[PDB]
Amino acid sequence: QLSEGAIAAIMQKGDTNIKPILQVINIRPITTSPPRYRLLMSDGLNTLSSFMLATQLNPLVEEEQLSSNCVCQIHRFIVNTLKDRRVVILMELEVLKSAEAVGVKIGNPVPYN
Repeated sequence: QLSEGAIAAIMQKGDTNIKPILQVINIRPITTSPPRYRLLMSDGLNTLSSFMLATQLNPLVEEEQLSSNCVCQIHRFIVNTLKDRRVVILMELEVLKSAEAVGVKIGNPVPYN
C-alpha cells in the first residue's frame, strides 16, 4: 500500500532515512536547458505539491514509465528549505506499478499544510 504518514515525516522531521511508497498524482514540466519536472504526490493520507525530480530521472518521464497515477518507491531524496517553503527533491526511485496497472487515484488524501 502507500506509506501513509511519510509526507508528514518528511515535512515535520526532515526524515530522509525512509523509503516511502507514493503515488504520483500529477507530473508537469517547467521549461526554460534541461527541463525540471514537478510532481504532486500522495502517500495515501496526504498530498504534497512541492516535489521535484532530479534531472537524472528525466528519462523515466520522457519514456512515459513515470506518469500520473503510477506508484513508486522513493529510494533517495533531499529536503531543502527555500528562501521564502520546503521542497523535496527525488533523487532515486523505482516505479512499482505503472499508471495503467494502478488506473485510479488511491484513496482520498488530504492536502498537506
